Amino acid sequence: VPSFFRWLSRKYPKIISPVLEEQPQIVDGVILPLDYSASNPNGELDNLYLDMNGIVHPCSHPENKPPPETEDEMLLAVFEYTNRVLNMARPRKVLVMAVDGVAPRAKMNQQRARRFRSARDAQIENEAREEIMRQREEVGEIIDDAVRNKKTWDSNAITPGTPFMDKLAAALRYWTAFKLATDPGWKNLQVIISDATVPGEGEHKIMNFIRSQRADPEYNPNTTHCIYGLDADLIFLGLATHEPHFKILREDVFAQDNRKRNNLKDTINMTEEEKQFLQKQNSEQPFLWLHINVLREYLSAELWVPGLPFTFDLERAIDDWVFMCFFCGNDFLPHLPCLDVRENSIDILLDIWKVVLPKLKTYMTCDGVLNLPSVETLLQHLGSREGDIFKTRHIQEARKKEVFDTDEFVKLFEPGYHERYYTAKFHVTPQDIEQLRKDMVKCYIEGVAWVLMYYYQGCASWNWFYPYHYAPLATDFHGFSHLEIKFEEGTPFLPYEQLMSVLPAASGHALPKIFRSLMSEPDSEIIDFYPEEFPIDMNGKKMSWQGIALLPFIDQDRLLTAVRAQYPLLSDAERARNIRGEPVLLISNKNANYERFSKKLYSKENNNNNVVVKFQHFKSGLSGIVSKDVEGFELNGKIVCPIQGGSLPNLSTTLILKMSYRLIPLPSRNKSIILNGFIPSEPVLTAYDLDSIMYKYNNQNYSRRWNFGNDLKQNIVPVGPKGITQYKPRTGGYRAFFYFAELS
Amino acid sequence: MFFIKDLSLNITLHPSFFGPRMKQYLKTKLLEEVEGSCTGKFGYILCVLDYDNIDIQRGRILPTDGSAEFNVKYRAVVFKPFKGEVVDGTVVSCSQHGFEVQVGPMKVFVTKHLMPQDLTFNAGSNPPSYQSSEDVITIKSRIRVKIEGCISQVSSIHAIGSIKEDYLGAI
Amino acid sequence: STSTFQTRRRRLKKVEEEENAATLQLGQEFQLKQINHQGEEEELIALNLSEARLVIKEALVERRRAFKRSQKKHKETREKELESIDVLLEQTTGGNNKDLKNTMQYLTNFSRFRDQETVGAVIQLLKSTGLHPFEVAQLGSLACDTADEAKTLIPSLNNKISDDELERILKELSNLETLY
Amino acid sequence: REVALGKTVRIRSAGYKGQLGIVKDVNGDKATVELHSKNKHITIDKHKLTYYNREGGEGITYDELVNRRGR
Amino acid sequence: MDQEKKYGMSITETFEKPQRTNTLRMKHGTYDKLDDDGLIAPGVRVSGEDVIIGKTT
Amino acid sequence: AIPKDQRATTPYMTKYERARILGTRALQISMNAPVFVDLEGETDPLRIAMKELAEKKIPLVIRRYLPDGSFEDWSVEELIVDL
RNA sequence: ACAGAUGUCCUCGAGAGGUA
Ligand SMILES: [Mg+2]
Repeated sequence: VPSFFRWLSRKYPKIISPVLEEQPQIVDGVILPLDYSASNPNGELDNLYLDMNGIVHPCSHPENKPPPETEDEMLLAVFEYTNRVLNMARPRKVLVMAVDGVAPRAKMNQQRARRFRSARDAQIENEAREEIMRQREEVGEIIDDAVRNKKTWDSNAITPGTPFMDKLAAALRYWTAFKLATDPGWKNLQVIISDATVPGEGEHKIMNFIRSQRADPEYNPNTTHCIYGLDADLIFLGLATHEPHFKILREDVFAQDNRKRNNLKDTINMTEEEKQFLQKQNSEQPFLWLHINVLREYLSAELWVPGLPFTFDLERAIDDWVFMCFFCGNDFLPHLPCLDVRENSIDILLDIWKVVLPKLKTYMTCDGVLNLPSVETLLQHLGSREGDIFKTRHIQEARKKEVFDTDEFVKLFEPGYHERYYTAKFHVTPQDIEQLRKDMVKCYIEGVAWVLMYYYQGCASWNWFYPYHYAPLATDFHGFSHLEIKFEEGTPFLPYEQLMSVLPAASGHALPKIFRSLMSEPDSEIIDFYPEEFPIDMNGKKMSWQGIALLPFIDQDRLLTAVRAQYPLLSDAERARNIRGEPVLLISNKNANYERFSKKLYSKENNNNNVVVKFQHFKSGLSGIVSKDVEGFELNGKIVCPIQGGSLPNLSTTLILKMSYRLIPLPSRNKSIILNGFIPSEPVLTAYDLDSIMYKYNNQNYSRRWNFGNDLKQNIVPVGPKGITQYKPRTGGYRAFFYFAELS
Repeated sequence: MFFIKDLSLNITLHPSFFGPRMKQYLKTKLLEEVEGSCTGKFGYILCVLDYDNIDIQRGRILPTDGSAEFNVKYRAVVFKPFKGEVVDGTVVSCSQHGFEVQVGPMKVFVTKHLMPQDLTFNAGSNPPSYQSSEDVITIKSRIRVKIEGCISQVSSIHAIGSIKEDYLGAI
Repeated sequence: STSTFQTRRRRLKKVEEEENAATLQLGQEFQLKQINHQGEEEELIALNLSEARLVIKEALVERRRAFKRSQKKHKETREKELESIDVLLEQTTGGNNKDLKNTMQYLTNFSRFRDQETVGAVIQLLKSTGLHPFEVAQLGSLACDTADEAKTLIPSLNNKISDDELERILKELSNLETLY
Repeated sequence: REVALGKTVRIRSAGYKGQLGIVKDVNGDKATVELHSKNKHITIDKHKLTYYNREGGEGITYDELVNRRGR
Repeated sequence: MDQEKKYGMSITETFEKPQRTNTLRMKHGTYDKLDDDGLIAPGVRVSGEDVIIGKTT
Repeated sequence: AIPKDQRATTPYMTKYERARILGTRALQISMNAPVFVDLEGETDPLRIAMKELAEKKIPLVIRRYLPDGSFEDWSVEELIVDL
């Protein structure tokens, strides 16, 4: 269990809810196929969004049993995992499948380092295994070369643009077509596929899709949404969507912290009994719910401030909270030295905001736009307060105490660390200290603005990068009250450009012959950007893999020249994958809009591949723009199964309709306003919980063990609309008078 | 095949409804509870007849709390999947596993080793169906199914059917 | 939920008998001569598929007039049958009762007999024999052509060997069902 | 969070004027302050009682919230 | 009376003031009355379940 | 079995019966349950129970079990309360 | 892609000395 999960469970305990996973009955050896049209015990669900990376990644190269066969085993595992998730959630309106693709230049800074660290770990473990076999062979035993050559799955090879992504995308389409054809309950379900060709990080695609579904006047505000992902920030990102009917599904990491991890050798000691018990135990994986509707009430009861010149708005209150949480920690910028734990600093930042809010005469952020003087005052107050936090952290570290090593020599607890911290990154020169401080201030402000725009109003630069490795220390951004931030739109990177900007190590061989020849040659124009020994590992507090790299950045112009030089001699078949592509929408044979789609597109009109159809959410759902498919799909045809050894029956094209889906362009800026006609959920909170969250509780102090206990006693929480009227009865009369009479 | 029985259900009425209309309260409770219940011992309680006839007895007040338990005596139509008989049903789903034949409020499943070897799965036609010589079953078709399943009555009942031997087809 | 008092050492009889097979061998609770609520010694009913549809329809209309008068005091072929059944079920039972629609549709689209006189004739014809009500219910529910087909589809019918009266009342059932 | 926690205090006014004790548990507005000579616990308002130093020194009122420190 | 027990060789209990972070399963009583050595100086008023001797293992 | 109305127990209320009815009525009034008398400014459930029992306005039935197993039902209103 | 801690009560069989 992560520290963030523990923090959110301690501060907000009721957000943890139990799940109801159906177990199909087994009679006479056979397995009863579970129904899909039956009512879901976990409440009605309409929209489900799934990050396909979060399923294809754990299935491949797992920590218990690596797939012994070829990619086929991983494909079967991800197919059964997706089937289990679909049966658990049971979407009724639209099911969304998205996998990571092209990402903006800011993401390469940390993704490249993570991939290189993983590759180095794989290389060193392979060397250790080779040494183990060499020592074992000295005794006299003989091991087949197949076992020795049976290396890992090369997790670094899973990158957008590789043929593995294309093979996975081809398999996914067949799987969803088979599911739509063979399941009568999928008649109204609509499935979209966002392959690795489509740019996005997996979650930003979901944000764009939900803002495009909210880009229609007739969109129902009462629709429920579910997003499944293992990322910790996923539960936090869904709050920014301003959708009360939201809940996050994820695996129960509380049990998985100390789950079954015994060695395979012990599985044969007791023969049938122990193996049967083990296979029964791991067959069921508990999950949990991360409802956001309840969390909105907790945030409302925790962000209240008495006395304010402006008007307290719940929608605007969450904006400052999400901006501050992103500032404290995100996967786009280096961690602030002051905010390292990222858990205990949240309350300090919140009370700083509470004490500075009366001084300010305006809100923190306005629809993603950061108020420059207000944020300047906030960071000035934090820097004034950061001294006490730094002193307490140093005292705690000293009490606890009682690969380059850089932070140890800094000795931040001693007075005068302002230049001592910067000496670990640059030379000992006075004016250079000020120059680097100003540059870091400008870069950090630009990065904060860029991440706010990306997570609120979508991508705005697509090429911005962070040209630094160490975040500025406390009392930063002293004078910056004159800069104006205005980002420029840039074209997304090509799949090959993004793949080489990820910069896999020499172990990776997903590149074609030309690119690997241009790399492996000792006299390479970009050989300086590709280390071999990788000695850039550096601790900087923390431990284990949490250390960051210090390798030099990559110049975009050199990589562009390299790709433009390698392009002309590449084969046309391989170059055919350079197309950005568009998401593909799949609908059932008996869909409400199926007749209209079959009469408009792929019909007797026989237009020259330029007719598009725009439809609203009044009929069926999934508002958007559909276009002619660019693949080989055609009416009265057949689709070849790519799984091969999967015993999957072939299907015809008359059962599944395939077309290219394009999101509706945003007319105006995506504001944060609750849509009219939204029906609030049932009132579940009590004033006691409001007081509990208003008073500062030191993790409940373990006075009565209220943190952990009858967790299952919280039961399920009702979801969906509750009551025709969207306004709670306050004073008034008639209906409110009758309610008061029946209550009192 | 449906049976008319004389079942009994115990309802623990709360003292908050100990008024002149507690009888009608028990009546509506019995309706809202017994209907749609998939009891393992009996099956489905489709409907309760003679609503204005069912009688209640003196409710015994429990020693623990003031709630009173009433032993009602109702009669209703009960459907049980049973075992060892032929029955007619209508398909509602089809897949490689089998066809989901529906008889009344039931969904009897047929596995691979149940039907004879004269059925092969294919998706060439508009409905995904098992097609072979002189056998035509589809999403909506007539089929006679013989039940030989173990039911497995655990808070709900099920059924497994067979297609072996003649007369178990469309006809 | 039970209707029969404990007897014949129910506590620890272990496996008294295997579950009901094709050759009759009824269950412990569904045995003949059930205990009547008011008295005792009540035989099991002989209810067929067509009889079930009429019985449930009669109960529905009885409850319909019941709560219709209560609220008043307080204040083609298959196509026509489906609409009438839907409009009757929309408010009579209330609640959810999803399974009621499916069984009503099954009764309507598989109604062997659609007249009170027809079902009266068929059960007055079937009461002549001493067969188990389970056997007569299946005989009157599923139409049959040959004697061997009836024996195979409906087992535990080996007591009839002559097959002359069996052919006679099979033809009677066939013409009654075609007289719908 | 609360300043009045483990700091020696002197009870003012009421029937325990001039008494010396240490506040152990504080909740809401009432503060539970133990007694040195007497083996009993008395709950009084935190504002009423003055605040002293653990080692010894001048006494101050509840203005410790502004100072956010001791002494 | 309190004592230090030498479990094994290097697993020996020590008299010191415990903290909520490094140590685990602390008592519900207060610990401010303790000193650096883990022993309360004479002349300090105590009541209830206050900790007088601070030992960790 | 129930002895019709040829009952042969005592036409009065025993002390144990009085205690049991008083306790049951007190619990029922303590929970949200209807009261069939005029509270008249009483707010203790036990006293409300005694007030209800004063004019025999308690809708409770006593089932006196014979040692063999038979039982006869006695209404509260028909039971004489002399103790 | 991802991921470093906490939940409140421990004796148990005996022995001895006493109180109503
Ligand atoms: Mg992420």
